Amino acid sequence: MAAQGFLLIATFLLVLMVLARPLGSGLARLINDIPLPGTTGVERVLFRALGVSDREMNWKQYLCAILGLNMLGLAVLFFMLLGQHYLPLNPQQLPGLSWDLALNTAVSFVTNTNWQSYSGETTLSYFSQMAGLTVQNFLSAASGIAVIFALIRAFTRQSMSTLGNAWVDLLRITLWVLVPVALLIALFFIQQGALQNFLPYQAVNTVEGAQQLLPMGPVASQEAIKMLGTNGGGFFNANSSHPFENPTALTNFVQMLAIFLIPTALCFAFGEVMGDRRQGRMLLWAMSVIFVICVGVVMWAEVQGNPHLLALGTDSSINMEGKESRFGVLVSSLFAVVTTAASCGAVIAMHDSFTALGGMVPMWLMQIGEVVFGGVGSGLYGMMLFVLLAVFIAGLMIGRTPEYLGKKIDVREMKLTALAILVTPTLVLMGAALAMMTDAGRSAMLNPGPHGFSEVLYAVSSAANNNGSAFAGLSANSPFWNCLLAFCMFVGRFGVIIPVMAIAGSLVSKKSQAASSGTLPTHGPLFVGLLIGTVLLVGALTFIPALALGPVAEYLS
Amino acid sequence: ALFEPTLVVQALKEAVKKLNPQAQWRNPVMFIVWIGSLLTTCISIAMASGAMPGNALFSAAISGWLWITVLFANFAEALAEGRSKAQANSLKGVKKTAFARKLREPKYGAAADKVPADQLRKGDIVLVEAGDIIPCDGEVIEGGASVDESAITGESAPVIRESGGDFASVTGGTRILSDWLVIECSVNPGETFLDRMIAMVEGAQRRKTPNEIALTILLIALTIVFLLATATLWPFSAWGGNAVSVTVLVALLVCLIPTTIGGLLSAIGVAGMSRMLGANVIATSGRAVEAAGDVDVLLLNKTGTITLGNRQASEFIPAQGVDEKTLADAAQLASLADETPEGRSIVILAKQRFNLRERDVQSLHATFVPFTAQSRMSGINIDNRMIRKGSVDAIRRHVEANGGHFPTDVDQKVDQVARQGATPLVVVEGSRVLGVIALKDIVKGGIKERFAQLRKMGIKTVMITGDNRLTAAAIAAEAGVDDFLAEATPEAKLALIRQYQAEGRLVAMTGDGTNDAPALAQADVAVAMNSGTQAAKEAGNMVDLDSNPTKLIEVVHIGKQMLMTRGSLTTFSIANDVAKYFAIIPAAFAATYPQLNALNIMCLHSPDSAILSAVIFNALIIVFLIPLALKGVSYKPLTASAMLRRNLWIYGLGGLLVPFIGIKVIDLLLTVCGLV
Amino acid sequence: MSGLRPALSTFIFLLLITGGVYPLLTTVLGQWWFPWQANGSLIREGDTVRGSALIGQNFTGNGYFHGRPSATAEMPYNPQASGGSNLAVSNPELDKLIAARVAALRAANPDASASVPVELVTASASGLDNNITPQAAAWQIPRVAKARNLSVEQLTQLIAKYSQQPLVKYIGQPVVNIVELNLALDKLDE
Amino acid sequence: MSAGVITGVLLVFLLLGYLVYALINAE
Ligand SMILES: CCCCCCCCCCCCCCCCCC(=O)OC[C@H](COP(=O)([O-])OCC(O)COP(=O)([O-])OC[C@@H](COC(=O)CCCCCCCCCCCCCCCCC)OC(=O)CCCCCCCCCCCCCCCCC)OC(=O)CCCCCCCCCCCCCCCCC
Ligand SMILES: CCCCCCCCCCCCCCCCCC(=O)OC[C@H](COP(=O)([O-])OCC(O)COP(=O)([O-])OC[C@@H](COC(=O)CCCCCCCCCCCCCCCCC)OC(=O)CCCCCCCCCCCCCCCCC)OC(=O)CCCCCCCCCCCCCCCCC
Ligand SMILES: [K+]
Ligand SMILES: [K+]
Ligand SMILES: [K+]
Ligand SMILES: [K+]
Ligand SMILES: [K+]
Ligand SMILES: [K+]
Ligand SMILES: [K+]
Repeated sequence: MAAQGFLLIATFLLVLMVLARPLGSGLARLINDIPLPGTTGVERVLFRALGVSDREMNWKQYLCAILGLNMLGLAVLFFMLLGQHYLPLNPQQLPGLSWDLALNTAVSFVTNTNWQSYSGETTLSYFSQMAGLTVQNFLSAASGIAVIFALIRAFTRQSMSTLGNAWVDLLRITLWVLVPVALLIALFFIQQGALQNFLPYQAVNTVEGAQQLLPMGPVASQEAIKMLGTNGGGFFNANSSHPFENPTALTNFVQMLAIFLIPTALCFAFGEVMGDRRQGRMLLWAMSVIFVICVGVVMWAEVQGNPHLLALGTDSSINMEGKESRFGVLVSSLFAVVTTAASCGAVIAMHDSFTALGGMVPMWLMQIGEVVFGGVGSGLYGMMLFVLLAVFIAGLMIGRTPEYLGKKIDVREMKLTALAILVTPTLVLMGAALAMMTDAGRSAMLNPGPHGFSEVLYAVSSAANNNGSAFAGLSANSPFWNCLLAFCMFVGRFGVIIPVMAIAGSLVSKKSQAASSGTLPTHGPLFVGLLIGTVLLVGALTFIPALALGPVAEYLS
Repeated sequence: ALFEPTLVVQALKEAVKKLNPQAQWRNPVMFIVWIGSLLTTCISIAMASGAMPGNALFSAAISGWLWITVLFANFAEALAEGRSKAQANSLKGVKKTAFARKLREPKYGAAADKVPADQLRKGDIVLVEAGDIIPCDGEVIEGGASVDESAITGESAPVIRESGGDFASVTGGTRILSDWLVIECSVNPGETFLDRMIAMVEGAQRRKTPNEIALTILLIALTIVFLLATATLWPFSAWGGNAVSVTVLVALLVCLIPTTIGGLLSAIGVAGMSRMLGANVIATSGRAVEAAGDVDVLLLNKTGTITLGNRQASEFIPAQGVDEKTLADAAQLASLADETPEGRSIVILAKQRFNLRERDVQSLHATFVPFTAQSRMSGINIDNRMIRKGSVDAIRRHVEANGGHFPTDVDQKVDQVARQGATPLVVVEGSRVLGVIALKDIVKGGIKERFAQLRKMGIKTVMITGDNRLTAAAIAAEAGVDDFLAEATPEAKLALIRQYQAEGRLVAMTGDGTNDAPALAQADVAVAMNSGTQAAKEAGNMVDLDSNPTKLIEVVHIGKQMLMTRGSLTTFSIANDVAKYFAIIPAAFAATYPQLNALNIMCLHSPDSAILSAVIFNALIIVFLIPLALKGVSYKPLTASAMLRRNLWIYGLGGLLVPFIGIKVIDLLLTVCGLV
Repeated sequence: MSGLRPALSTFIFLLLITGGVYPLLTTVLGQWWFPWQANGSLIREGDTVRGSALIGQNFTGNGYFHGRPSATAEMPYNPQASGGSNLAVSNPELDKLIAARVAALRAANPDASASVPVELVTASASGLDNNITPQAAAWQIPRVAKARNLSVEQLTQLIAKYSQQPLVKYIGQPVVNIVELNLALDKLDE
Repeated sequence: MSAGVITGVLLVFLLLGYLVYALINAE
């Protein structure tokens, strides 16, 4: 099935590039101050109504706007989830959440991590998941795209100190990139089998006569933005394994394309805005090579699967435990790699029930920092930090001062790049230590041996790296786990947005420089290989001792 | 040149141990290694005192080798510092004499005294005669003889100091041996380039370059993530089984931390400054050299910078009815009495072209006529008709007065000389004009090869002249520059500098006179020469002792060499750590996780031997890379996308592969020595 | 700076347009275009719900096509608590569970081969799954045929009729619909 | 009562604070 897996990867990347080139052109148009075609008349009256105009503000006010929007959203979502009992749309009369769970999921849904330690069948009402959870899945994604818009505008702007308008950026993104594609994705999900309704929980008298309660609800409208905005976190407990939430392999392929749609379109938009598309194709090659070897290694590991299955008496060795039957081993491996490299966080196969080698590579992909098609604009700047590191070390290689797209790199961006790089490994390596010293975190295991530590490391790394995908065996509903993961998500989001914005504010002041026929070619196979080597080396020099006691020890056991 | 001598290496090895207590924390990487050394020493002491159990000999060996790692880093730094101080003390104090010649009258009828040069200050005339030391720097307003600047510059050939106009510059620490001269004190001794150089080398602490600061920030980030990856591994293994010992953790931490470049950044910087000092260039800061290692444009003059001489004969053009041999013979007759360098060039070119060597001077029956500028013409009375050579207008006036007219062929070849960019000199035999000799300004300095070297490097060698565009382009084609400039006014020079600076690139120039002192001030790389004026030297950025216009090539070479050295050592120390993972990770956890025992692909003897071999290799790689850090990497002028290939294929592949060999060989030696 | 009125206006407008408009418009379009699929794809006869076509229920009878084993919280195939077994590949509890499942299947299928398919012994990702591969559903034809007096050929056209292959052969797996197959099988037997 | 980790965590935080202060400063 190696040929089938390779052909699936090839057609996925081909359809992704085809569907991401025109969205890349549209996102480049949105990065520039020009509006989209055919929408200026509603644009001017909407901004007149909202009072958001004539504000070409710097990095300080742009970051303050983004942070204020996210804090306001955090407060609204937290109070809605804490007081969801009095709010309408209660078919099951589900009570209000506790303080720890409510704060954990509030920070989770406003920091674009979407970690879910609860069950959506029996924990949240319809109005919660329809009016707070969907709006924060929109707003965190729009905040990420707004921050990467600010960074790309800083790279393309010459000497002024003004990045743009955060409110205008958020409004255009949410109203003409997220929503009009979210309708198409949600309507396709309805057309293929997902549900969208507000009925009470339908009771089933099955063939055997045992009673069965079916959880209905607005599933596909949440699911569309949950996939498109690289959000993750399902309406149900099974994020994307649930047949009411991802019914068909066609819907799964559309889900994968939606997960990688906006990072690839943002790389294309970066190439179009900077003037030459080779500087975007460089980034796309750098992410795509790592993605291809990661999905190949995972696919091989899951095809090899459980070695005890033939000894127990089965016929095939493929690890189909914790994987659906509608999706193959190859499709589950590809979705795991996609949702874990992009920091989406929704699973069609339970990651905890994986082979050790096949579960290391998703975990390692989160370890390196979500740079392989990561985030929704929140992985483009994560890769851009490694790009600045690579151009610094290559400038030191050639003997010139460091440079990237004409602009110079000195200690002001170097301090901020170093801080933004080391925010997330710091959080991972202190959270995985604090959880493994406290008894309340050490008692949340489900598997013995090194796999329990692997579960803790996976959980804290998905929290700190804004992924949300879980080794689901970790019973993380404790107050200690809720508070620790909320702190990890909060700091690992807003301690990377702040130094990236300070990098943008520093870079927007200094003037670009021509090629001068002696500078390092940033576009090319040499720089693609150097950037890939930098990413893999930095991600596998601070985490090989951490991974050796988990998945590597489990695989060599 | 110093090939690491035993006279100084031990004298700095004694000063190495002074850098241990509080000279470490300015270097964060080496301070973390020092703190780990002290922590493991305390653990070994309490572990051999019975408070803590285990193999205290292994912890003591780890502590000793960590201390030797710190001593090796301080040894590289002290070796660079000692070599720089040796160069500084070799340049300084060739002769210190307090002989003043204190006086008031510049003429040779003045008195003398024995005032120290520290008191003789602020523009005092100093009359020095032959065989006496020149006290301080200044200019020679009267005199002109052969000075001996060998003890300061480093040359061997004698140099002729020309008083007034061109070589109005003298230094402190030189000898005059031909005639008596007068010296102005000018700037104070103590504020000269030599005293500034010894001030920043010896004594005062040198400042870090912004590139060194950025590399230090990167190394701090790497040691932070390595500290967080190496600590918070005791809680990872406490659940897994028995907890890993703290000594193995600190050994793994020091192995992971970029010690190779962290202990050698200062050595690289001081070695670069010493290579400046050994290339007869004085730079007051390393930032100047590292900014010179970035410039793309060169701005150099042509009055003495390229064309080392006046307009001299290069070609002969006969037009009609006059053979070149007879023309050269008549020109040699006319220019027999002409001691000017243009006359000597005419003589040597005519003898080169027609073997005109032997002349019967006694049978000439002529009267020698010297060059007189009042009639601006010269010649000889060889025949009844008189032959004279000078400016074309005076020649035409003299011919018209004698009774002859201007010829058409002579006029058109003078016009061709004028458009080709040469000074037209005409030979006239009586009433008949023979020919006109083209005298272009001659380079004769061997700068075409260096400009080809610069084009291989990729530097825009902009050349500036003061004459018309046709002459400038004609000499620019032969010199080999890509850009030529004409009609040099200082406003136009500074406008060109501002045009190049505002476009984005960094500029570099080599001005010597005081006229372009504002250009040297608003020039990033101002390579002032030793023969240049004191005001230009004190207003510029760097001082060139050898007074060579091609020294900026060596300056850019060394400035690129130091950045290349620190970047290559950075990637060596970063790619170096995969072998410490493959040597320590299967060895640190062999008694707690026997499943991951199969990770030591080098197949080492024991976990203790593997950890000890990794620590010993980390200690020894510093010593083994001291010579490369001191000498710099091999500079080759290559493509910006090919020198990266060469540097990666050497140093990154070395970081992957060399430590495998090093750890395996050191473990083999430890096995055959019976230690493990 | 002082931009609370832009901040509150933008946040409130985006909250409206993505909470009370986008889910409402999506619900209106779904319930007006594809109402059966937007209403959970339920199966109704005689004003009674026999389960949706996607969820699947626990079938324990000796004359039914058994699906993949469940790992839900309280009872197997419980939609109120989704999520399968998060047991690692190196879990002795997982090995004991697989041994018990394969022993029960080999005891319950005497005519079938001893090479039990991996789907019928391993749990699902969601804890509930209405689908098995036809290569695994063909393993249970002799048992069902002996239990309900049917024929292997007729059961083969039944499985082929209720098999839903994907649009592209390699983007998923060929699967059957266990609930629909069991209801049609009971209607055929009745 | 928790010696061997109560000083190790403090020393690790002290070294981390010193190193991040060195990254912030331009000593
Ligand atoms: C057990 C071990 C097994 C190991 C197996 C390993 C196998 C690895 C195979 C690797 C294959 C090589 C890479 C694929 C071809 C590269 C395509 C390309 O360069 O597009 C540039 C393309 C044009 O570049 P250009 O030539 O410079 O032209 C400049 C013009 O101005 C720009 O003009 P333009 O951009 O508008 O172009 C117009 C367009 C025409 O206009 C159109 O609208 C048509 C549609 C355009 C689609 C664009 C898709 C671009 C990406 C296609 C990649 C598909 C395969 C990816 C997966 C392969 C690996 C699994 O023309 C095209 O460029 C389309 C080219 C069609 C690609 C053909 C498919 C590749 C063959 C592989 C499948 C078949 C193999 C079977 C046999 C294999 C042997 C066993 O630019 C883009 O379209 C943007 C894409 C930028 C991202 C590149 C994506 C890279 C993905 C590959 C990752 C795999 C690497 C990892 C391998 C292992 C490490 C080494
Ligand atoms: C530690 C190990 C150190 C290794 C050091 C390696 C140093 C030597 C490298 C080997 C070169 C040998 C000497 C040169 C011979 C000439 C070779 C040549 O033709 O140029 C190729 C290239 C030179 O290109 P260049 O210098 O940029 O300029 C020349 C032109 O640009 C080139 O021509 P062009 O670009 O104008 O047009 C060619 C064009 C079409 O023109 C042609 O038809 C002629 C060329 C035919 C090529 C094959 C036709 C297919 C073309 C479609 C593009 C697909 C390319 C292949 C993709 C896979 C297919 C299976 O095909 C293209 O490639 C254009 C596509 C645009 C870029 C796409 C990026 C390709 C993906 C590369 C992935 C690399 C992953 C490496 C694995 C990770 C290892 C870390 O040399 C290489 O092979 C480099 C690739 C390997 C890089 C590894 C080095 C990094 C590892 C160090 C990591 C440590 C970092 C430590 C950091 C620590 C933290 C601070
Ligand atoms: K996420
Ligand atoms: K999730
Ligand atoms: K990151
Ligand atoms: K992130
Ligand atoms: K990292
Ligand atoms: K770093
Ligand atoms: K090292």
